Amino acid sequence: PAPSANPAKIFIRRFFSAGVAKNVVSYSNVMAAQRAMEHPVAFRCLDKLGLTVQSVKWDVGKDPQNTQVGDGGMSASQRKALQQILQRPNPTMSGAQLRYSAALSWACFGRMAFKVSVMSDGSVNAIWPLGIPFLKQKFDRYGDVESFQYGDEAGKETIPSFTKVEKNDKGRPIKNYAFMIVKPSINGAMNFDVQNTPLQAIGVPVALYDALMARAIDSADGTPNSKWLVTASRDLDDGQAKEVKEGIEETKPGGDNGGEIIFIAGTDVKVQEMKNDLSDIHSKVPLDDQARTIAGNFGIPIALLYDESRKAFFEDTIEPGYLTPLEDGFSMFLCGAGYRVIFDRDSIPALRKSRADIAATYDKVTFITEEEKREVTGWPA
Amino acid sequence: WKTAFYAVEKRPMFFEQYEGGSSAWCVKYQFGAEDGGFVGCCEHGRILQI
Amino acid sequence: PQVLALEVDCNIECASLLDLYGQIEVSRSTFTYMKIADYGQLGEYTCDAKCDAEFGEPGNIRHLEGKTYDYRGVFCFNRKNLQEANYDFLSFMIGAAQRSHRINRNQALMIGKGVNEPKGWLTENCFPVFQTLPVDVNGTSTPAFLAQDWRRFVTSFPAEYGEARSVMHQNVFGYLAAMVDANGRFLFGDGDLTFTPDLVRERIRISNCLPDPTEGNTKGGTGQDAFAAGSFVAAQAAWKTAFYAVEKRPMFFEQYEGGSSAWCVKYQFGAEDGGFVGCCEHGRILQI
Amino acid sequence: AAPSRLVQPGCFICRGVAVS
Repeated sequence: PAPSANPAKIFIRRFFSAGVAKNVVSYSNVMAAQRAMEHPVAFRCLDKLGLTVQSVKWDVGKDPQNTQVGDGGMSASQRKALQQILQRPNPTMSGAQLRYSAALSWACFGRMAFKVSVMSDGSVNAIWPLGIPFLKQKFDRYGDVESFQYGDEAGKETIPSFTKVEKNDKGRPIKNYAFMIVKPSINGAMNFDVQNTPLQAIGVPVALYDALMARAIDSADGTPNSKWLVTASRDLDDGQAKEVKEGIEETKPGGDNGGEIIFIAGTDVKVQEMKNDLSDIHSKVPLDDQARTIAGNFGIPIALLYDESRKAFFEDTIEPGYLTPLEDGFSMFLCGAGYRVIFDRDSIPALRKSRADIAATYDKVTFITEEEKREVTGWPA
Repeated sequence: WKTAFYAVEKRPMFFEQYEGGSSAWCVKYQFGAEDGGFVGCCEHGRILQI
Repeated sequence: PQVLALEVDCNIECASLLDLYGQIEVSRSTFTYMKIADYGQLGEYTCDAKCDAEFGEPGNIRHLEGKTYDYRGVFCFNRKNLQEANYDFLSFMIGAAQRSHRINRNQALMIGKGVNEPKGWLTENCFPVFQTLPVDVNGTSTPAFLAQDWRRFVTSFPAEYGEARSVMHQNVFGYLAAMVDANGRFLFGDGDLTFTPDLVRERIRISNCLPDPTEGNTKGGTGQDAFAAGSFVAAQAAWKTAFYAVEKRPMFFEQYEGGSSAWCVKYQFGAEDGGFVGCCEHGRILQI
Repeated sequence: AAPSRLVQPGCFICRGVAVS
């Protein structure tokens, strides 16, 4: 089977190098992702994408496209152990929290990293998520990664990858390993390429948003908020002057002579009422555009910040950009053929009406067998 | 040597028909590459002399 | 404008003379232990037909104690470049702290001077010190250090004290392995371009911040390169009973709110430890 | 760094029988 010779050796010749343990993400990108967590609109979108994926429910199950009659469910007890560990990961952390962390990392850097503790017989004992900013990977000579380094000086655990690890007689590993799921890009370089995150194309809009909010907060405090620039003449007797000033002043709400007229006997004083508009300090027009752009680049219908738009956000951006890739990464190297991790689509509260309508209209149909009517709307057998 | 001297590679060799200056009877090829090198920390090495 | 991730540092630690000394752990900062000065003589070979006896002379049981010394420092920032930086100052500056403590602890435990630092076994100067003879050359009486001395020194350890290792700077080992006989043959490793036996079997642990008698590896000594008699070369001791290193609490890092004046975020770190020389009869010093 | 020497031990044999 495995030929061990991929065409990805175009780089390790000169364009890359083996046995140096390069980091996985640029420090510029790390800082951009850090500061997007305090930026208002960016953090809002980042946490929303989290919550959603954090809500979906897991389990392991038969795959529909089971052409492998020689099922890879090696023991059927490793599958119960996987189910257990998928519902309760490493202690002091739950499956929902692990999902949220994975989704946030995938949205920030285009990477997902985990660590497994399979005991001795394909039975995974625990699963941990990894900090992408401070995880480095070291390649083999041909075309791919062999080891992951976690920590600079003291922490130096060289976790082997799934590709190279002491496998069982069936194929499943026996010792610890890691995943490093990546998002694809241009010009190949499946692991040697640059990341793909929405943060790459929102630098200019976030900078403009910050500049406008700073201008607004500055102009809030500093612009005089008084009306009635009143000016006397250059011949008015300091004291007659103070008296006319007090007469003008003591008409405030709760004063001696409030609301009543002001009588001036000669020496015309001149008042002009200042506008102090102050109603466009934040530039609503070139601020809502930047908000919309930083939302669209993460992939959220503007309306969410109506039920049709919610359905669209769930089934065009959430599902095939966070759910399918994570699920396929887990399916690739977390269990044998024929079985894989699946999430129940009926667990999302928004698609229930749509599912019910499609099930009713299919039940109405007659030229279709019952098993396929089931399978077209979930319900394996 | 893994840390005493570093080798810099930006773009390896490349051969291409230099379109322009080449006619229907004579070809002009142009090859090139882009590399470099420097020393890392030079308290890691040593030299023997007479 | 193409900043790398390369972080060439090129700075060195020592070896560690820590796993040799006997390790003891105390909770509080004041311990106390007993000591047997001498059993003394009890009973003589008395004559016969003498309805009597002799009280002899009782022994002695001293009662000793020692403290634990602390280690602290301070470092800070400006909080403005730390938000824009192309690195992580804390994770580097924290890393800079044990590297200072780990190297300061080892050296002080070796050469500490009395007050507020554990008295190292060098400055204690109660380890018996053995000085080597000088040699003759063209009438001159330059001091030297031959392989004949090294075997004499390591073998002269009392056998009943136990097995004892040796400690020395690698420049001494390079000096030993590179010795030459009259003809030109090497003494050790005859004809293999390198002499490097498994030190663990010859019980010679190596280090790099000992006094290093061959100054910068430049005082082999025939003329004005003499060893400058009166320099440390190597030591040998049953360390698991000759010297103890006590530990109370590992290093800690605590933000110092107050003193941070909204410009200068000021961190604080510290640690507590100590050491003391036990019976300094197990252990000898070789000198020039 | 300035060129430093590498003086090594010579033919060292004796300590008590210095030749005539």
